[PDB]
Amino acid sequence: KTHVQLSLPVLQVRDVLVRGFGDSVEEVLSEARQHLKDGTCGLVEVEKGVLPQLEQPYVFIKRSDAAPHGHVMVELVAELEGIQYGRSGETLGVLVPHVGEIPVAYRKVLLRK
Repeated sequence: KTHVQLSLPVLQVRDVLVRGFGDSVEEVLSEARQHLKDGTCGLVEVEKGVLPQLEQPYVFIKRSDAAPHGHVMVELVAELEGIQYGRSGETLGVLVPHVGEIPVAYRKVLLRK
């Protein structure tokens, strides 16, 4: 399927144990997509002081359209030293590995895969 319904655990930035997906734009997008498929991906909501506490390159989920079955359609955009790879809508949050942190909420998304 071109899209997959996912429910992403929303993590507090200070709980996150693995603060990024890797060392290059291509690796982080690769790893983000693998963790999304494997159900091992968390979401951190972006506010003042969040991104400097995580590791670049960043992987964002961004709104790709204006929401089937409660799931916002999203796509992945990476960022490294202020340059984004991808073009999409509003940021819903930054993706990180999930390694058993307790979430505060779930974010229902329809991921363009």
